Amino acid sequence: INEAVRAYIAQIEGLRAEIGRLDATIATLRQSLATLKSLKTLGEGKTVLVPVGSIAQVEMKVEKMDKVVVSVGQNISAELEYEEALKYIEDEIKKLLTFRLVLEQAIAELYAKIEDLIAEA
Amino acid sequence: INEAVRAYIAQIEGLRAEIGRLDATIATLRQSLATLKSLKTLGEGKTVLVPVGSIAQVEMKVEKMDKVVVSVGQNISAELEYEEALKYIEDEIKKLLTFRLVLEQAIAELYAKIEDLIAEA
Amino acid sequence: INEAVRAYIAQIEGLRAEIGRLDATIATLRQSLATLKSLKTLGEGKTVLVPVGSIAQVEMKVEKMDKVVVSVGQNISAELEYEEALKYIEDEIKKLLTFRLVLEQAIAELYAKIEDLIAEA
Amino acid sequence: INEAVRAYIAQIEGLRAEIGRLDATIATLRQSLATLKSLKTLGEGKTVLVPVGSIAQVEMKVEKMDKVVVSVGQNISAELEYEEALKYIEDEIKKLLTFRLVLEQAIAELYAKIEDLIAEA
Amino acid sequence: INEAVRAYIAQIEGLRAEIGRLDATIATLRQSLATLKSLKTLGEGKTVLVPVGSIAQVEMKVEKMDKVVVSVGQNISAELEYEEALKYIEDEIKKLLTFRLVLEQAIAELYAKIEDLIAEA
Amino acid sequence: INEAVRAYIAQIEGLRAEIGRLDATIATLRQSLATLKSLKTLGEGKTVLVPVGSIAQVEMKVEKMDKVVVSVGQNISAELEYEEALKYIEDEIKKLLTFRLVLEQAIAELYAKIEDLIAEA
Amino acid sequence: INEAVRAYIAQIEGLRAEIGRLDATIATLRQSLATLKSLKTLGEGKTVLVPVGSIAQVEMKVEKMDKVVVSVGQNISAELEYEEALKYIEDEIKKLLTFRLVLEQAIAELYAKIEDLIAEA
Amino acid sequence: INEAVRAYIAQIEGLRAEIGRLDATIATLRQSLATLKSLKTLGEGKTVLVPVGSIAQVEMKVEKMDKVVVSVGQNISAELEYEEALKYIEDEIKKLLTFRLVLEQAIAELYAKIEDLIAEA
Amino acid sequence: INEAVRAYIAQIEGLRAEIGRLDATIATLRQSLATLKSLKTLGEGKTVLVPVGSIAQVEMKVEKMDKVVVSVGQNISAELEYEEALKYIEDEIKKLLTFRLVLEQAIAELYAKIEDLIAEA
Amino acid sequence: INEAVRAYIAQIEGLRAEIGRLDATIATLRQSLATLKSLKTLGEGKTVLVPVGSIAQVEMKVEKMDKVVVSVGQNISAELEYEEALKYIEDEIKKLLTFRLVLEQAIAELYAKIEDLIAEA
Amino acid sequence: INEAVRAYIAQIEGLRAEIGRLDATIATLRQSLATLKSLKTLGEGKTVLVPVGSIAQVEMKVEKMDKVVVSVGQNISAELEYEEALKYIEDEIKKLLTFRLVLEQAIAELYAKIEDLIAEA
Amino acid sequence: INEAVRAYIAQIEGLRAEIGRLDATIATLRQSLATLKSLKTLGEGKTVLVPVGSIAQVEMKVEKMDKVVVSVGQNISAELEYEEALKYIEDEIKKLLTFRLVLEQAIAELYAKIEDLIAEA
Amino acid sequence: INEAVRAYIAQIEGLRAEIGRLDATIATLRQSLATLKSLKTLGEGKTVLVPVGSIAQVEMKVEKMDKVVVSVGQNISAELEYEEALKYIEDEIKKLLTFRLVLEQAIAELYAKIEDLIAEA
Amino acid sequence: INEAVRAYIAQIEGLRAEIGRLDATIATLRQSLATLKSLKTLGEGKTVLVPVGSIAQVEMKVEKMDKVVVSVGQNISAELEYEEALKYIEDEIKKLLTFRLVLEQAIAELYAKIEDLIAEA
Repeated sequence: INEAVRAYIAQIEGLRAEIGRLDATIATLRQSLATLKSLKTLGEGKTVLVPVGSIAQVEMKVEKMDKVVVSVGQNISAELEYEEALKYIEDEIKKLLTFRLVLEQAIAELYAKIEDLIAEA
Repeated sequence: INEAVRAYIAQIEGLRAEIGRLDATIATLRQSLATLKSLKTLGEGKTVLVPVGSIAQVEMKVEKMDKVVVSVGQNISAELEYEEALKYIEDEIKKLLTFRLVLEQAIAELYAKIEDLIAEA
Repeated sequence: INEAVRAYIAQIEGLRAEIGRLDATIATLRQSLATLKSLKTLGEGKTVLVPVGSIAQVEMKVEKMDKVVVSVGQNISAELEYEEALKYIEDEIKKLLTFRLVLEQAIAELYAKIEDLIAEA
Repeated sequence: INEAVRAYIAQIEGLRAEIGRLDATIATLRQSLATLKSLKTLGEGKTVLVPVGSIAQVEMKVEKMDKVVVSVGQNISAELEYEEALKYIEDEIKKLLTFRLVLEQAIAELYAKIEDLIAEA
Repeated sequence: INEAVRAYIAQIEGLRAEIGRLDATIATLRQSLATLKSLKTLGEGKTVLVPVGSIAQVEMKVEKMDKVVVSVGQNISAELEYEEALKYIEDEIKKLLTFRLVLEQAIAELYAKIEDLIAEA
Repeated sequence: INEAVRAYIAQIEGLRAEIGRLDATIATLRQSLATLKSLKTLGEGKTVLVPVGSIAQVEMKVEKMDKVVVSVGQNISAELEYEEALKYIEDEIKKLLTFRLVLEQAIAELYAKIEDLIAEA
Repeated sequence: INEAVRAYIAQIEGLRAEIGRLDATIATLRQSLATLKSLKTLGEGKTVLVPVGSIAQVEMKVEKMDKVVVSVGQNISAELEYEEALKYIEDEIKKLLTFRLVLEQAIAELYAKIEDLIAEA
Repeated sequence: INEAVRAYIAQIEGLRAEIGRLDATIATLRQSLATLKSLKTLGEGKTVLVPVGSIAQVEMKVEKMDKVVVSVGQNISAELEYEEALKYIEDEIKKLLTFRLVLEQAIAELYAKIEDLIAEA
Repeated sequence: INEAVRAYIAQIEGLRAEIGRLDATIATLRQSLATLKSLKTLGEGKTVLVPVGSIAQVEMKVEKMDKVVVSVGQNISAELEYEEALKYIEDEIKKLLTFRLVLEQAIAELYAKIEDLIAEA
Repeated sequence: INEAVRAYIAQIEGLRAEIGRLDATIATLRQSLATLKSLKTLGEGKTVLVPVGSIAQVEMKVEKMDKVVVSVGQNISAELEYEEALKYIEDEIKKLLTFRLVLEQAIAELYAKIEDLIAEA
Repeated sequence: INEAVRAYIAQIEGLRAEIGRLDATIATLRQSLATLKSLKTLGEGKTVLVPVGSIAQVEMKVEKMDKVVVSVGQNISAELEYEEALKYIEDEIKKLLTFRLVLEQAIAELYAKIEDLIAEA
Repeated sequence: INEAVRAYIAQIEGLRAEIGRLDATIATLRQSLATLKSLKTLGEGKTVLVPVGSIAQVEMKVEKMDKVVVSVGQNISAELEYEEALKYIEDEIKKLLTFRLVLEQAIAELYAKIEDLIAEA
Repeated sequence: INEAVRAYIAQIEGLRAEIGRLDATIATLRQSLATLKSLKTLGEGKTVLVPVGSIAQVEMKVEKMDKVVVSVGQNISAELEYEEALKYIEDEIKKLLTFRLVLEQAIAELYAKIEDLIAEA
Repeated sequence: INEAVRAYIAQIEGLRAEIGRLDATIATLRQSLATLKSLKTLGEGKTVLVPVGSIAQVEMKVEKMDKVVVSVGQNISAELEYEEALKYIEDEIKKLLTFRLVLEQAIAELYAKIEDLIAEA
């Protein structure tokens, strides 16, 4: 009664939090998009500091503007074209947008169930 | 009464999760610590594939085996000696362990408050 | 008596840790499932780096887009349809979600028992 | 009184569990060691079923008898000779053994402090 | 009916987002806490890169270890003791914790109103 | 439819908010642009109050009017000539304006879709 | 027809811009609210720098913890109790919130008009 | 054909609004500058009401007729001579006048492009 | 011919400036609206500082909470009911909104005539 | 050739408009001067209608013959002697007239530049 | 030679001043227009204060919403219908706008003569 | 030499024009004074048209022979005794005559400065 | 005496290792439990790879959806129902939980004896 | 002195336990391999009593008399000939026996070190 509606509210909140995390992930992917574009603007041999995880940054030059390895998923690095792999990243972004739309549909379904429980008089 | 002990248990679990995140951060710092040491095992000029943030990796070489930049806090860069700044990271880890002990004392305090509300009977 | 209350606390803590491990397992299975999907985005013959457990990665090529072996559990293997295996993974994920709901019910039951012990005055 | 001694006991327990995790990690490294050796026993082109992380497996042929990527640490995979980098893994194992000896010395120091507190009477 | 409950749910979501923003602000204050502590660990004269807003960083040294200017609110260049002003920052954090408790009470009030509207049958 | 038109309105408002955040970022970059130019107006050895991130400020001196570090993207430090990297920031702003024009074209596309749905009589 | 839809678009956009301006105004009022509270945290006699509009800040001691002048509106001032006038600020904030609710009602009315025009077929 | 014409018109309008905002900023600088000079006409220790952001005003006194803070930019307030900061603000005003001349040249270039479209016949 | 189109552009700019002045007048009327509201919130007898137009303010109290004089226009005074005359102020604001719509129509007419002169060739 | 002459004419016209605005401001100051004079001719308690900004007027009694507040500039207030601050307003008028004479000298120098452009034949 | 230049300057100045006076006249006629329209919104019998030249106002009511005096040239009025004569006043405003455009053409001719005298050399 | 003489001439002519405008204002107040006398000659309900600014005139009737409002200055009105305020405006005219005599003294002083320049031989 | 303390510590560590082994046994029972459950989900006839104990696997098909053989140990089993033997496994798991609680009691007893030996002063 | 000798003895005991674990592994391989031989003695279609880890056994017909899946190491599978994988496991056993002989050499070398410590008299 009250309990199922509160459960639906907690479900909607978890969906909202996962949508926010997903959008932060998409924004991180677009940051990596801009980063790879910025690398392609830069030329070879230029002194570059790159992080070591934490706030230490070690120094490198540039030598690898041809095309870049990337994970297919979770474990991988295969040297694909940065254009092609970057398009694949955008395809992943579009998949996550579709997933976000499915989650929004789930939010609408939960609100519809709460509406039905209200309409049960 | 019920509410006070409920808030006590909620604070205990919140501090527990914060201690877990703290120790995960400590383990991350120690992974970066060993990563810097493994950088010191290598030599200059060696071709190394390193990530771009997200899961693509680009190619670097070594030229910075003397001293590495790091933040004072949150914003900063400071080219300090890897030994002294490394020990400074270790000291930060020690201070986080001290703060963890303080939080464990606070959990003992909340349990003592629960014991006091018991002893009111 | 009060050590039994602390035992209830430790039970709720261990159930919360089980919730965290279970949710991490579910998220790991979803990451591996999206990894399988990302494999299905690729085609045969394409060179792919894959790890050996530890951080050495050997190079493979794809010839396994037909249908994929998977365990029943802990010892097993059986070649099934990747869509059917997708369904099987999603089903076991939903089973673990239901199990997590049962765990949260047990946590609420333990809190209700603590509240009854408070109400024993 | 009882407090610092019990704290020393808890420290000894945590160090014992960390030594166990360390040796389990070393055993995992040796499993990967023997796995890479058994890969070197095989020749190129051999049809081999390999996992996807989680419990599904995919099929590959062999093309990795020259040199394998390996981490500096936590983010990295640098293409090195399997021989020298594998000996470097063994050297890191020896470093972990040295650290294990230091931890066992620390445990002996903790019991020495306990028995000093005994001898204070 | 459906409308007032939907409005209450939108209110609870806006409160949740504002609590998340407030807690991110508190975390930023604790980052500033750690930053000031890290500054006080540093000594005068040592070269330091500080950001310029955007990702450029310009170079300085330390001469500000006596006591630090801060804002009273929104406008102010008030020079206070870094200890005393840092205690004032912690006092602000405690005020925001109290404010978060008031907001959580408001969330419980909105849930109680939804419960009442359900109980009107 | 009605739902498609409301989805169009939501997408147009999301693009409008993206345009607002984008132009705010552009204005922030131009503020940092003028800030770097104002640093170039000053001389070396000059005592200046500089922030600590949050609202406290510390005291700097000037020694580094030659050329300033900057990120390539998202993680980087790279000491480039302030004029050349400054023009690079300007070109990034130009690309953001181009992307803004693309988003304006997309708003015109959604408006044309609304026009088509009207034209379906 | 198309014109009426475009006019509804421009109206909903202008109302959304009014919502944004009103929310920025309310946020500015709450910043001034916390600023007044922060002034009440201090004491008389303390040396304080305060701005002159632009970035110049001149120095003062405190003598305004008794009761403060505040505008009636647009041209006015009158010395009132900081508590009661602070409450009055909160009351005008709530009136603007009610006004914003009326604005969102008008937006929903405009979308209802859009849906009516679609249902005219 | 006429899209670029309306784009020219919109750019001229945006530059006109930019000139308006810029001259309003310059006039604001002059108002605060004359306010500072009016403070310099006054002597120390004089009781003065000054605002809190919002239109409440707190009471101050004068002791700061020696040298006043000023920004490098966007984050800064460095205590400099009011005469030299005066002249610096005047120089920045002259820079904004030069930029205004450049914008008016750009408007003339847009009408020259209109003349080009005329001459295409 | 081309002079006429340039004159049309100057007319559109003068109309835009008149729209800006008109909206400033409307905002002035809304500030006077809120000021009269704030007057009606205050009671009789309370000492209130009101300006002399320019820089100085003089002191008054409230005794006019019944019905308020206002001009018909430019010369007039007529004591009418503050709510009814305030509604009349809102009515004149609506008249200015209608006039603003007429001006927007005229700008569309001028751009249409420009594009017709284009379409002549 | 023609352009600098036309720009000088435009600058002379803009300075002439500034002269007109300045003298209108000075005349407004003298109107406020005579207004405060006529207030000082009156006595306390006198029933007086005074405006609300816009054309409506509200009723006041007089209690402000002691001495009158005055702003420093754009934000400020301070109670000064009405005679002394009124003399200060007169001094500000003298400053504005001095600045007007400086502008007239500048216009004469602009025509001298025009005469130089003539004399370059 | 230079006398023609000074004559052109004084003519452009006097024409600019008469343009400003004519625009003030047009704005005055529009204010009286809005005043008469506001009288038309009022009804007969309503008590109305009207000025006596100087800023005393005397009281009347409305009886004259049917016909109003007007004069054609420069001397003496006579009474016709209010709204047709109001249209006649608006047409006189349009003819003054035409005359103003003739004066603007004359100013352009004066600068053309300036350019001709420059082009003589 | 003759420069300051011509400046004296310009000053004297500006003061003469201001004396002329002052005497025009005096005659204006006297004609309004005689208009008030004409109001006192008439009786109630009499209908003679009144100027409404422009050539348009509306019809009054008389009900305001008790005592009449009058401005204090620039924004004001207040119902005073028409005879008392009549004498007061007359005394303001007398003070304007006094200031006119002061200006005539200043012109005599300027001619005395001219005589000093004669006497500098 | 202190040998006995070290013996107590070794006993506590052996009990902890036994708890770890027993909990690993329980987790093994749960993994094989859910494995047999997922075997019960699968149907007959499906080709299934199953191990030989050690490294290699052999291929089977399902015909065992009736019920399950089991023994206490090692000589002569008996086929009982899979749900009934499932409950039997769960009962033995509960027995191991009880035994684990007994071991935890024994660890508390050993620490209590250590604390008593400390308390023998 | 004798302590490092006792440490050598503990090392020899750990090596002896490793020898025992290694021989247990080799015996396990031989037992599973003889179980594979017993499988090869059977034929297809025969129901087979197979241990399934825990005390549950299932039944199976044979279809796996062609070539057998087997891991490379820890993760892998490879359908190879049972004679070929037989010889493969045999050669791995030979490698383990070789490593055992190396460990026996290490034990003899440690005893030789202890003999050297005897010889240091």
